[PDB]
Amino acid sequence: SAAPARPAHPLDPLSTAEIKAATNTVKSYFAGKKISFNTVTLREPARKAYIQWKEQGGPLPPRLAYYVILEAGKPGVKEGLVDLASLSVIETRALETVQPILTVEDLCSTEEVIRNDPAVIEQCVLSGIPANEMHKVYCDPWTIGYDERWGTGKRLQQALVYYRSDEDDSQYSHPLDFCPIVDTEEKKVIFIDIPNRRRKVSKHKHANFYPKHMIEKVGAMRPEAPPINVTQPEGVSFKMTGNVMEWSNFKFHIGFNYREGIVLSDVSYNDHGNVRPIFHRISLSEMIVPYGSPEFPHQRKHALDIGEYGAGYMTNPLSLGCDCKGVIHYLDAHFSDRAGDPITVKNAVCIHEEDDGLLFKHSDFRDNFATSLVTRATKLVVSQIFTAANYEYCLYWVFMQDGAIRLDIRLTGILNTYILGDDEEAGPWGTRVYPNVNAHNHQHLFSLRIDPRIDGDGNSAAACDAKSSPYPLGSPENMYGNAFYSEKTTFKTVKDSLTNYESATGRSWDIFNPNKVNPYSGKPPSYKLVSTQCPPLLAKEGSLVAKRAPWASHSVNVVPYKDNRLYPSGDHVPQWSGDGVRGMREWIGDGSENIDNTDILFFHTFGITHFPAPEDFPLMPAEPITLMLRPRHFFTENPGLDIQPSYAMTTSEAKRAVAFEGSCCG
Amino acid sequence: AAPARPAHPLDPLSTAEIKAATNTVKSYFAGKKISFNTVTLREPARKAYIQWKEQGGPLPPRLAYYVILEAGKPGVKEGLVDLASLSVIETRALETVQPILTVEDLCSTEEVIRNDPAVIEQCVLSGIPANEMHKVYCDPWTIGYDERWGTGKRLQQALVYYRSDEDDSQYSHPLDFCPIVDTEEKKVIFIDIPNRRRKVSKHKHANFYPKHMIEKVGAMRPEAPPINVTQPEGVSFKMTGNVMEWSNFKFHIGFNYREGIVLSDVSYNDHGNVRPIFHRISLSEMIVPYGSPEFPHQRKHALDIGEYGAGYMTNPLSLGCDCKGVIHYLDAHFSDRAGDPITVKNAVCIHEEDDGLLFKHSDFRDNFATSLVTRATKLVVSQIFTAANYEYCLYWVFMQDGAIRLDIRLTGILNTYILGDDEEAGPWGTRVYPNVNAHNHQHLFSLRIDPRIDGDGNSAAACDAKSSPYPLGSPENMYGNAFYSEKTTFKTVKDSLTNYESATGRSWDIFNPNKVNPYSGKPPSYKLVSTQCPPLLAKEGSLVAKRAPWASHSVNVVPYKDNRLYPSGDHVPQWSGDGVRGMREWIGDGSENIDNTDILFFHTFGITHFPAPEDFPLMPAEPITLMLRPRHFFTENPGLDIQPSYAMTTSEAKRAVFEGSCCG
Ligand SMILES: [Co+2]
Ligand SMILES: [Co+2]
Repeated sequence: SAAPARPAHPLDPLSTAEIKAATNTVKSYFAGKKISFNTVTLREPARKAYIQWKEQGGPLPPRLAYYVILEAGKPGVKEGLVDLASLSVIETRALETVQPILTVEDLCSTEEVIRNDPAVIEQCVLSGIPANEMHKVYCDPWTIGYDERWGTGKRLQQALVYYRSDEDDSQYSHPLDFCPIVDTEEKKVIFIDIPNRRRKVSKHKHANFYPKHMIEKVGAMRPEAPPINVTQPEGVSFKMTGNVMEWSNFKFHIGFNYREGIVLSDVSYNDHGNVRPIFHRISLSEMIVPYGSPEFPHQRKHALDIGEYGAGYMTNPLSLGCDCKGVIHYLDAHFSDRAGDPITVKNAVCIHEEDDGLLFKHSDFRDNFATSLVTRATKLVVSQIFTAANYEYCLYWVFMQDGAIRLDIRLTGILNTYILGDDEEAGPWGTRVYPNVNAHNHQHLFSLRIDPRIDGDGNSAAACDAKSSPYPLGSPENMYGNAFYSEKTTFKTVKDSLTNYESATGRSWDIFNPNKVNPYSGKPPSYKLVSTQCPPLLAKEGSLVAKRAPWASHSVNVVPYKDNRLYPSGDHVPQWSGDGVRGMREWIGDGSENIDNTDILFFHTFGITHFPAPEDFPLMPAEPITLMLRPRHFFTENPGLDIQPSYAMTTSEAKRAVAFEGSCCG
Repeated sequence: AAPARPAHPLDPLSTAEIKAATNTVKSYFAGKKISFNTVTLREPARKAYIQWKEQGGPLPPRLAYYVILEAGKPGVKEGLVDLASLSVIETRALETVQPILTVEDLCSTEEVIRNDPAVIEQCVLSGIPANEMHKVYCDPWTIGYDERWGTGKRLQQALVYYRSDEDDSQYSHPLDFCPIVDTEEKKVIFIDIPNRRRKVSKHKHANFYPKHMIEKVGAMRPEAPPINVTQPEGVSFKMTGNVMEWSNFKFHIGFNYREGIVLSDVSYNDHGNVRPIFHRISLSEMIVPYGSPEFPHQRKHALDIGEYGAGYMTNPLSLGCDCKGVIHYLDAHFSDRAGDPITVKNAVCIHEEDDGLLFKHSDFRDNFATSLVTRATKLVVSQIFTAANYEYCLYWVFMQDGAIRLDIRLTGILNTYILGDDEEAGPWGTRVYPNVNAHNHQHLFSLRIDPRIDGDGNSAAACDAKSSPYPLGSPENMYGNAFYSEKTTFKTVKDSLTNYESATGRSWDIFNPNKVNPYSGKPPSYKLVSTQCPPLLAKEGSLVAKRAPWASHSVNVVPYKDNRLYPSGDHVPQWSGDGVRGMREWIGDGSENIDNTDILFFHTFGITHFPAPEDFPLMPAEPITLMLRPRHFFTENPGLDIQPSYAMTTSEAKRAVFEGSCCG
């Protein structure tokens, strides 16, 4: 065989050899044409085919690569599939009216283009920067997002322009007032948005943050603190076999791609020999970061970072014991560059276990707590950190010893900033965080995609709302007015599922298997989503934000499963106006399809609303986001009780250590 | 002849001061048979403390508050002792209240019920022979409130259970009936017996020690390889008595019988400018209302802080089990009924822990070679207390961005009641094991903040995210994306009575309207970021809502006055909830000014618990958290002078290794 070796596991990411085999296949299919590679990634097996292979002795699913290419002089993109075993293109089509994810190469070209463009140079000079100082001009290359002057007819970026007095400066204290529009493929500026009110470059010092800058600003650094050292002298408790993790009865596959970053698959829990599925797949599937200044051209700040840049493409190499402290297992990521050659991000994913405080404790007051049992918790963390120009997103998938799974996010990095004139008011749409610096209001919203398989196939979802009894105070049914219950609304059709978090009921959502019954409680096994960082989408209905991110206007969206329903703002996000039946809008359809007791997909919108303050500048302290999926009625008792306690003494042990009798303590 | 004065006016009473106070009170009431219920610091007046600390003012008097009972007299007496003069300076009799139930008060009840003929008869009817009363247990609760007796007797209710062996966890085997006990007479006065009898479960106990687990599931997991934490050069915090200094914070760590940990006089040293933040912060009350309407379960709504005391209930933490790493402990001291000091060793744990990343940024232009990373450390001041079945693990956390957070972990055992073989537990509870009904309930807490944000004269506000009122396609909001934060400053008490609202992602600011941040133009603040804010589910006019007037709003802001600590009143057990006391008194008619003055901010937070079998027989920790974050307090990130874990500038990276981007 001329073909690449098969992977250890059908969900493993393409290897570097597979990537090059796929791009050689595609270049040969398009021989004589000038093409460049935008995406070369695993096309995961169909859900049915994977489960049949894994659990039913079924066929080996074909090993497939999905590609996206551009061709010089042709609009839009072509996409397709390569069958790796046969080195052949098996599906292909041209999409002339979309634009694809912006890769690191696509973006890294823009600053050159603007520094050399005569119209940009003229605007720099009008803004107070001499023409021979263009090396001091920088830009963060953004997708244009959407601009109704061009649609998808050209592939465009917008350059958010800044100035550095010295290369070691943090540029964000010195935005310029104007916004060049760049044709990515022609490498040319095609327009510059210039405000009606000109604001020249700030004359203030840069707002810097390295130690040499801090010594100048505040006089000295704090002395190094005494260390806190973490060691695991007998190694770790988890076991990896390729990308497959085993830890504390969990087993799952750790995948990775250019767009979602980490993808956790085939998640099960070994309940005393009974290996019980939980999720087929869980990942972040899209984001949107909509800014809240209505002034032109700031409507074009609403990056969909996952679909427009890629949480894999943006991911940082983590080594070593700075980002991830302790004893660490790393994974690398592999992509294609534009030439079709593999590229590697070393140490893209960090895996480790950490102390997580107490798992459970109880002591008996009767012998003054001599009867006591204490068990400490350990958590497993699978992490990446990606950089979207100014911001850093730190992602932590956390498994815990009560069977819960949590996603923790920490936001850090730098505020997006725009220039503020000397006498200009930033509010109500932003904050003056430093002289002449306006940090606009914004949200950070994420779409968690869960493909559940709670205790096996055939699942449903529900909203669970705490409610007082409807019977009044002083009735026979509620004499003292204290009765309350959980109202469970099972979603029958897609439209039923379109629901928001509600503080008035402390709403949670269940994902459950209606085919099974817990023998104690009589309720179906479930994982419960406990999530309260669930902002409303503030942009209004019919806005460009709401149209491009149809998923973001509800906290929960549940649709039928179909293969290839990954990305809820569509497969090719940049420059889509938000008009059309694609992504989540397609999957919702008329709202009528069944989602009760079937294969479903559960997409959860969560995140934060950010009103900047000076504490966030020039570099932002981490701000946390979290959500939890908790087993409820899944087990018949606390699943962690077979973990050896940290301390345990029974009543009979404590007695030995020292009419009817009362309490020992009486 | 007086006790030594303490190092600091807010230090808790020493054992010597406790005994000096109870000797003074016994001499004042000479010839009378009295018992001690509470003997605790009466903290200095806020004005007197601040004057002493900051203005060279008078040393405040060192005072003890006491509560006593007298044999044959109703209610309590309470008063103050001036320690320097060994004299009672204030005293009064309150004949129609009942006070906190101490460990001694509660320790007695199981003896009483085991020996009571009517209880023995009910045990026999329930399937337990009369000569097996040593296998009958009860958790002694306050009666909470029962309209048959008011405050006219001091009462407990006994939640009764059965153990087949003393090492069992009893909660799989509740009995069906509820004795009512006169605490001071040590007698059963009544037994609530259900119309439907349910005899004791015949199932095995639902046990959780390793010997039980080996029998149940065959084997324990092997010991996991260790994770070891060491600080070979010591810790970065410094204590001087109860005064903590860490990462520019300075504060006093106090403790009492009722609130447990009390953090006082909290400041941040902003590059030599020592800026107040809070005068006092603590948990001031709780309520844990159950949601079964059936009699007598309406009496399960413990106000654990006011009825038992988070100090009285607190565990000795000794252990590198409860608190892992390099730990500083504090002891707690109280009085017993005889007036002798008692000690709980290792009541408070103090330590620092890694807390992940503080901040990071890298420049894509040189593929992240330009990078700065700084790791975070947190300071944790913790206690764990046991309220019979439940464990409450409390963690006050200071962080290096200037934020303060309170983290709680709930663990221990569900309250359980018996369920008949054919009885449905829902909708008010869950069958978590055969014949075991775990009723629905909430756990609610009242955080009390006495702020001094950047000094004296503070206000509070609700902050609501809102879309612009201008429509999509208007000149003012062409693309429909505009949004802002609507700040509603509370002018009078009534304005402050507000709930968390998911629809606006509501936060609350506590701010100083006399000052202005020179960059943003906004007042310095600490913002309460808190979303675990349940509605009170019990109806208006219910026992629960009347006894916990603070619990029906997420936020209550009132004027400061001295001695406004406890929002369900000073003597909680057996109060019906009728009357103008506690938070109801402090709210008054709602009209008093709370803008730019001395205020108190009481925040209700917690969870609503629908039990599931995972919670049984022993519950995995369930988290609750809230944060108070500086916003417009500093002019830049305050942590930037912490040494990075890693830093490389662009010029350094170039050395190590018009033009475009380096990576182009
Ligand atoms: Co932000
Ligand atoms: Co509970």
